[PDB]
Amino acid sequence: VVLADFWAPWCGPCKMIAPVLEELDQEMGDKLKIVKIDVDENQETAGKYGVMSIPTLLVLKDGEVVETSVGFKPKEALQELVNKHL
Amino acid sequence: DFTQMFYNQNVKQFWLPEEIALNGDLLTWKYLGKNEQDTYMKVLAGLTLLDTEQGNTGMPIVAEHVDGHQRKAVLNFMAMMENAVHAKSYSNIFMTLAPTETINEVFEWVKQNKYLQKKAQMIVGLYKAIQKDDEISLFKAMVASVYLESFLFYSGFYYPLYFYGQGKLMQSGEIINLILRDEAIHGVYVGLLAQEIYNKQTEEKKAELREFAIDLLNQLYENELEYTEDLYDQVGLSHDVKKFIRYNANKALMNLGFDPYFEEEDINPIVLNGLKATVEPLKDDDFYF
Amino acid sequence: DFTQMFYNQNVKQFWLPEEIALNGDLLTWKYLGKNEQDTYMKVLAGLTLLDTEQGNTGMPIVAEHVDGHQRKAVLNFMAMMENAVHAKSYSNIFMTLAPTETINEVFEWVKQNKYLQKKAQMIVGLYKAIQKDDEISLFKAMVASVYLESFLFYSGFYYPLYFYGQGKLMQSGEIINLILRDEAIHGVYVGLLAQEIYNKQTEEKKAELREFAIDLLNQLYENELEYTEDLYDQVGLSHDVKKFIRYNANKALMNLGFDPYFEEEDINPIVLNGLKATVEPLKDDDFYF
Amino acid sequence: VPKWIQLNNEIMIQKDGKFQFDKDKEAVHSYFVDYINQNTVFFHNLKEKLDYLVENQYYEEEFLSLYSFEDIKEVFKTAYAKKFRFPSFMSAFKFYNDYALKTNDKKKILERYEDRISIVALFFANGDTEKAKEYVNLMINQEYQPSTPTFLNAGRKRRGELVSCFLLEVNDSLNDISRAIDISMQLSKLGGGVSLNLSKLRAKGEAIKDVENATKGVVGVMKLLDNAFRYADQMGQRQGSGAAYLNIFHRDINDFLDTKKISADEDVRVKTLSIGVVIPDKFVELAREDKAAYVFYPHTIYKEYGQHMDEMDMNEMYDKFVDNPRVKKEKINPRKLLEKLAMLRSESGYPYIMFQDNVNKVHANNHISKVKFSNLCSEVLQASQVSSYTDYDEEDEIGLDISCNLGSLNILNVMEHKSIEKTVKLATDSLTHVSETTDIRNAPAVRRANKAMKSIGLGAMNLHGYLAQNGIAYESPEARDFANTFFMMVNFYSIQRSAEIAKEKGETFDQYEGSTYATGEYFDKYVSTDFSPKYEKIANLFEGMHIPTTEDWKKLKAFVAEHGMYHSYRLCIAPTGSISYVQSSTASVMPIMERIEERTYGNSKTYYPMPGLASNNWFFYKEAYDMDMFKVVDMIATIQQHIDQGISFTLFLKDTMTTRDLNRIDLYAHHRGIKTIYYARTK
Amino acid sequence: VPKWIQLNNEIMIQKDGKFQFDKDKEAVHSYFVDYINQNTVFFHNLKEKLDYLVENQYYEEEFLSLYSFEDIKEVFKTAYAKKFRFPSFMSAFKFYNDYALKTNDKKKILERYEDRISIVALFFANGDTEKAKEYVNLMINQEYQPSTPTFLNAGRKRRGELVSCFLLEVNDSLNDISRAIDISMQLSKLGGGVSLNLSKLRAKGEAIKDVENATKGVVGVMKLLDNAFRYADQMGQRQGSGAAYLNIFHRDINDFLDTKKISADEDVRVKTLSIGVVIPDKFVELAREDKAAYVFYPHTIYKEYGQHMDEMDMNEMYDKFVDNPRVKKEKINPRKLLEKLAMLRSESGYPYIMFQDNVNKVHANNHISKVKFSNLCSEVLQASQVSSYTDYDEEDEIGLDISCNLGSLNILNVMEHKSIEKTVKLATDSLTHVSETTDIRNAPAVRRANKAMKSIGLGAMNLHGYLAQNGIAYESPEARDFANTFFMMVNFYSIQRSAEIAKEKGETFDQYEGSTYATGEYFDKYVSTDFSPKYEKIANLFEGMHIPTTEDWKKLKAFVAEHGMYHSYRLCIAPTGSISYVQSSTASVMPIMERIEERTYGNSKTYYPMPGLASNNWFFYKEAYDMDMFKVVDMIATIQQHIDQGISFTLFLKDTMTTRDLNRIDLYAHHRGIKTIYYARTK
Ligand SMILES: [Mg+2]
Ligand SMILES: [Mg+2]
Ligand SMILES: [Mn+2]
Ligand SMILES: [Mn+2]
Ligand SMILES: [Mn+2]
Ligand SMILES: [Mn+2]
Repeated sequence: VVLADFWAPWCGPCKMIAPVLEELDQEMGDKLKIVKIDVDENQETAGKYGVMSIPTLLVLKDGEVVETSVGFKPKEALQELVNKHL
Repeated sequence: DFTQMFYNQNVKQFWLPEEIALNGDLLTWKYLGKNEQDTYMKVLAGLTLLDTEQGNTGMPIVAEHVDGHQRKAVLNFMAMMENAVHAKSYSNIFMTLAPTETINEVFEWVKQNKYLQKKAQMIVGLYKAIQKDDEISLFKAMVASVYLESFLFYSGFYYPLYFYGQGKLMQSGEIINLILRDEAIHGVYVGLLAQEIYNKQTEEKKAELREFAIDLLNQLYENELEYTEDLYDQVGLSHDVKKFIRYNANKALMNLGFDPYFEEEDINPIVLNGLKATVEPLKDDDFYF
Repeated sequence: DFTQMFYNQNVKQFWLPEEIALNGDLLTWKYLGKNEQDTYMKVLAGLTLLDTEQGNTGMPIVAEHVDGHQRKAVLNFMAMMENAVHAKSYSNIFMTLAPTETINEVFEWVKQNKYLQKKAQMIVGLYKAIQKDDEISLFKAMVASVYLESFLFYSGFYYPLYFYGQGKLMQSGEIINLILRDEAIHGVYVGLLAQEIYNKQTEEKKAELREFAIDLLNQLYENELEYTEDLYDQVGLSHDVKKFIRYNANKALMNLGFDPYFEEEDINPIVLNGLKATVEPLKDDDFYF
Repeated sequence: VPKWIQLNNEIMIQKDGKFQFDKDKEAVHSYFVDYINQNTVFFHNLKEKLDYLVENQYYEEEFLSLYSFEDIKEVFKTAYAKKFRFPSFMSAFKFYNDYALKTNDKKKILERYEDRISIVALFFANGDTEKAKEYVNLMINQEYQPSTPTFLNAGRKRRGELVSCFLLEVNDSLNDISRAIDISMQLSKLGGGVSLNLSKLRAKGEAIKDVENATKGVVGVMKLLDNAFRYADQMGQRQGSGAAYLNIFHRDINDFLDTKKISADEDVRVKTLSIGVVIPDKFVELAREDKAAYVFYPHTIYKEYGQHMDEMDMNEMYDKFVDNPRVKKEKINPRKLLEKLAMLRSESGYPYIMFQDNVNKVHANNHISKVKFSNLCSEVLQASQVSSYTDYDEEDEIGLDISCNLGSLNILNVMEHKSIEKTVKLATDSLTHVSETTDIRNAPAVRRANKAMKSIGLGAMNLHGYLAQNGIAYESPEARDFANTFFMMVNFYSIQRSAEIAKEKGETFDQYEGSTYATGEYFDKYVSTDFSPKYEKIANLFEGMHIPTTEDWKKLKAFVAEHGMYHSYRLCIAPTGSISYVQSSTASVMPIMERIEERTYGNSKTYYPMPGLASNNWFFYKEAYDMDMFKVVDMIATIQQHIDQGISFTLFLKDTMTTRDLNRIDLYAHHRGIKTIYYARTK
Repeated sequence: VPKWIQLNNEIMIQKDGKFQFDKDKEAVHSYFVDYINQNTVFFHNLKEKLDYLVENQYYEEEFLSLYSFEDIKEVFKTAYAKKFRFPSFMSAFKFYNDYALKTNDKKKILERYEDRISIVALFFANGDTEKAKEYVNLMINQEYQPSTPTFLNAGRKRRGELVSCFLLEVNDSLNDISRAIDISMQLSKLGGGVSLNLSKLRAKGEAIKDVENATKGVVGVMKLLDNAFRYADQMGQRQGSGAAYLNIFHRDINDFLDTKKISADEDVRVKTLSIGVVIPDKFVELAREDKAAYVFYPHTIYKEYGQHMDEMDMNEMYDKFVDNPRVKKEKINPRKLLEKLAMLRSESGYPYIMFQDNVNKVHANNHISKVKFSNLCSEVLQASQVSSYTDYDEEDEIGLDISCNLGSLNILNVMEHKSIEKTVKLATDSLTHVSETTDIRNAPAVRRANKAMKSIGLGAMNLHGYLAQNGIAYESPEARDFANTFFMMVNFYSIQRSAEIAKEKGETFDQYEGSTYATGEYFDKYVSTDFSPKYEKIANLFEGMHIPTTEDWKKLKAFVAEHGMYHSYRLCIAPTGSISYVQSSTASVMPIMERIEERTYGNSKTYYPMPGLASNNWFFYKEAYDMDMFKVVDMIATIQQHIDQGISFTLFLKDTMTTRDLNRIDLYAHHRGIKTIYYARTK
């Protein structure tokens, strides 16, 4: 189970989600991998997954996208989103 | 971002009734037909009655609930203009054109008139419904106030502007033009205060406030059409007055930061004739790369 | 018998601080001691607070409860003067003479000064205690307003007048004299309204109202003494100012129809020294000679 | 406060209930004992003075080289032999502050009154020592005064042009508009006031190359001209002054007028551009009958008829324009337009009023062109032909742009010397010389019309002063009788001098043969009506001077028929703003505005009583505002019947009278034959 | 609301979290099956259409008369054989609202896209049917796009001028100022944007013939030009646009800048005249060293040295100006002036910044003149010689006033067709034809410079579109490598076509012999440095096309030395504002402002996605405001090294950044060799 964060350095909401993902890694990092990808440097992956806004959070399970969340989310909402797929 | 600028514009527009001599209007008044004189009297009484509500309740109630010393001062100034300047000006026009008994009868008639009462009481109802520390009820009252200042007055203003654009009743028309110029800025200012509240709301609450504003506009507009036919059919002007109402409804909506509701229309030409980025010093080593 | 003449007097006294250029005071200000400048800033800040509340609260609330469109027009005009003209003029003075930090500090100082907070608490409390259709609560607030207009301002007015009388800070002093001229007529007018209510009462009720007025005056007076000492001891003038406020307390009582309460004293003579063309249409006979 | 200023302010201090007028004389002495003599540069001899002025680029070498030094010294001695003394402080102050030549540092006085007069006389004579002495005697007797440009700049190397009234015709094209802007800038650079006719320009909403609603109208051209006049302001010395004239039947006439309303926006109002309105008799007839008038689009008329709207007689063309479907027009109320004109004149004194038919029913050169507009002072009324300024590398069609030569007779000094004939002829000769010596290389039509028409303007001043010092009220019939006789003599001797110059040089003005002078029509009223004074007092005033009779006028008519006339135009009465001070005279033929005028120079106050004012003639020096404007109109019409061009006629109104009174004065002026109305000054 | 409007608005209604871009295509279909096909005017055959357009004064008959009707039919058939379809609604809407020919009442559509392209091609070919077919194939494939004036007005009777921009040099004289105003009005009447160099005009407080403190400075001329451009506003259709350029060492530079301050008074504020500032390397050096600089009075320098201040190199003459007592100067803080420039650009986007030394260190025609100013879009950088407009009746010394014809290559379509060479040569031929058939009869210096310089501007569009549609980030080094190679190819083939035209006509541009083209210096960096792509992806992008090497550049240098060059200037990258919509291309070489732009037309709103925008290339279409301005500067410098004229470089700034960031971007642009900076647009 992987939480992929599509972000950019200029994106205000993406700066707000960064500390939330660090807390989530401390609490769940034994069962959840967190991956960050910068859409300004990695346009091909952002295009492949059809991302058209940031932050976009993809929950992947064994390489397949099982859930998609757009915009800022608090920690508890990200935990609920990931715990469905653990 | 705006209160000091409006303060300036308001105080520099200060005027007094005594500045315009009214007696020379009798030289064109005597040449109008009975229907023209009747419509003028009724329109004038309509404006007078609505403006009194704004002076006694509308402006002071908004000044009471709005926070901010500078806003309260501007609002106080506007309330002063309603009560001390506009009200005396309307009285002066009446006393010049009609004898005392005629004035009393016109006000009795307009006081009982169904279409004038409907709109007057709708507006007053929203002012009476403002609750302490409730910005939603304040916003609704501000919408009502903007609709009065920027929309409801204009079915009335039409006629004095129509004469003024033809060279008739020029002294009272000059007075009306000064009044109208004050109401325009009042409407814009209260509109900005309403947008401030609106912008503090959620998206669902915003959609709900938009529905409120459009619904209120619709009720007032349908009554304005009836009010208009009631007064202006006898002088053959209702079609053109209706265009003027819609044009001013659109201005009122724009004052509230909303899109125009009605398609653009041309207005009667006679009435038209009457009408910093942050400075940061260069620190050196900005010239080297 | 009096409202119309007060209406005319108030509107003919209309002014804006921008009419007076203040850069002429720059040098006489620069030349004052630090103690003198401190007292001066604080004095005007205390005045600003009083006018802020008189404009925001006192005058509008009295206007709401007093019957008659002309009486309301006078009270609305007076309210506008308080916050749109008087309170603002002090900022014009501050912005000319003082750097922003000193201005910020003096406004912080009003918030934490116990005498200024106490007097505001007492006066505004009475304004907010007015009950609709209850003439006694209204009388009590009008007494409070007269005491603000004709007594409480004077611990503040002393110092600008004291300088004006010596030929110092004369532009600021001109503003202050205009403010004082307004407050004198405001105190008389509100006094006459208070007397109207008092005169409706039984002798027993009147006796209680005099007790209220005198108890309130004494309570305000005792607080004003402490305020005066706090401000004026550093400039050596506290005893002189105290004589001045007693003098004006008697004027406030007289505005209320009561006998003077303090004995007469000699006031500093410096402070006493501180006190378009007409248009006709063309006839067919004007084209022939 | 200087001593002379105290002595001048002592006039208002009343002794025995009377103003101390004589104290003013003492002030002059002080002004010369304390200031003028101290700051006047003196030389060991006139040769050294002339050498210093020529070498330091103060004077021109050419005009001084035409005389031997002995002749120049004799002319200066003739000027100084009069021992002229300024009678009032303001005369000397105005001369030595405005006209006396000063050093480059503006702290010393190089020219006295006699020096300036001698230099102007030497410039006028063009090499004739006797003629120079005659001019010196004319100007030191103060019988004739050259205009401010001529008086100030004659003989000076660092100078503007000697002509300051210029009238430009603007054709309906962008090339012509740009050329008009350029010429206005060039003439304002020379120091002249420029008047532009905008009637030929098509109105707002007309077609440019068959695209509709494209023209900005005359208001955009007025904005361009106003910017040009603001830019060209005599090298930052005086505010650039320009005038725009529009026919009242032009469509833009309202917007034109709207440029002078106080309520006008910043993109509508022009501040440094005076406006004048040309009112044909047709407009007055339409207003009189209350029939609604039509304002026409000039380009549609030009397309339909091939001529501009202002180039044809509207009296016979108005019905054809109205009945023509291809001519575009809008309905207007002429009485409302007249009331708007009166209201605007009450507010700001604008616009100037030109009664086209009043000008053109006595115009002698209607064959060349009808007078379509006036100057910035609304007294120059001459035929003008528009120019066709084409694109680059294409020959322009140069027309005629009016530029007349100003100079004023001092009626008091002329009549007390019994020298109407000599003064008029010498002034005509000086004006001819200045017109011949004027060469403007940036105004082609102005230069062509100066060479061809040879038009000069000989004015008069001190009429009210002369009448008041002779116990005659300005509004009295005796005053009008005197004006009639005096100006008929002025016209007679001006025509005689023009014919004599034509005979001497063997040439007349261009297209003279078609003029009413050649056909003898001009002299009709002169060969049938006797203009001798009808009052014994006026006849005694004219005692010692031969008054031309009908036989003399017949002889002059025959002389003009045989020899022609050198000047197309000879007489025009200019306002004479500041030269009236130096000459100690009342301004123009206007009545005095105030008996004693208060002025503020620097931080000092000064008092100028009207010339010759005393207790005996205090009542005769009636102020203009207190006078009946109908009688002022009558006097101005009496003078105008003997003036070929117009008279700068300012209305003097009280604040009490309404716009109806202003309109009545304008209509009585139109009825009485007044050609132009200059200003509506409200007291 | 129209059906196509609803379909276009359906793009933003997301389906499954993705924008409905394909709906846009549907909109175009609707826009054609409901509006265009119904509003089009169809004839029985092409003969009736051509006859109707000729007799009704829609088309010029001269250019059509050079072909037999069979050839015109073949050209139109070639245009229609491509079956061109607009891929977006906004492309067709923009063409049929701004460029398609309509009737006189604008109620019907007379010209389709193929009809307009055929007419433009027939005008370009000038009687050559095969050349007309080549132009048709070039434009219908959308490889090349003539500028808005040329595309809109070619072959039209009611057309304006085909030249987009004009640059005027204003000499320091009233005659020259008035002529500049006239020429500005004439060229704005023709529809072109006019730029005027005001650096030769003497500053405020200078002497006009020995009277000091007389000049109004460049601000008065600025007000005159502003009013002239307001008056001449394309017959009220498009607001008159003018540009004023002033050297930063002019004394009026502050007042100049004060014309654009939002707090400026009405007597100083100028609102319809864009402002540009020319900054030599000396000013940047002084600001870098924090040494107080000196602004100069141009007239004192001209008096002392005989040449204008902007006529010589400030880098070598600044110390001489400062140490010369006869030169008047004022002390300024160059860093404070830079901060004022940054603040002004943040507030209003003005002034344009022209780095004079960056322009002139690679300028090929410095012998004729140094580039002293730019055009209204700050991309034209050519030699200009000031004209001496003298008095009337005097011959004027006609100089060189810059004017070039614009045309943009569509980078995506050019590279997709692998036709850089053919497109560049055909575009050069079309621009040469546009220059040859341009004859302006009211701008003499513009006409002479067009005849002599033969300067053309060949731009490029859809750089960001091509990069994003090929998976290349605009800020990436791969994008800069592509720009380097592509624009080196464009320069190579433009020089080759210019030399071939010079050979076939036997004539070069005037004073070519002194240019760096004749001496071979221009080719130095091209005969020593290889500009082939350094990345494999870019090389694959350039596959099928012969990338010129150093040997090809040496052969081209020899060919130019033997035959010369027909065009003094060939490449200039204009903003290409509205014609980029029709070509379905991103504007110029600038990065896109937004991925989807919401524009309000009438009472409706429309959304235009960037060409080729989709899910896979969303983040490749990075918005310009989100981009690092330093990397955009790097891209623009990489392109500029191959462009002889300038590039309209708009800075895209965020609201958060300060004026110090803007100054840093400007200084990095100057360091990287950026010639001009167009706009500072803040999000
Ligand atoms: Mg034309
Ligand atoms: Mg020169
Ligand atoms: Mn009101
Ligand atoms: Mn209101
Ligand atoms: Mn107060
Ligand atoms: Mn008060």
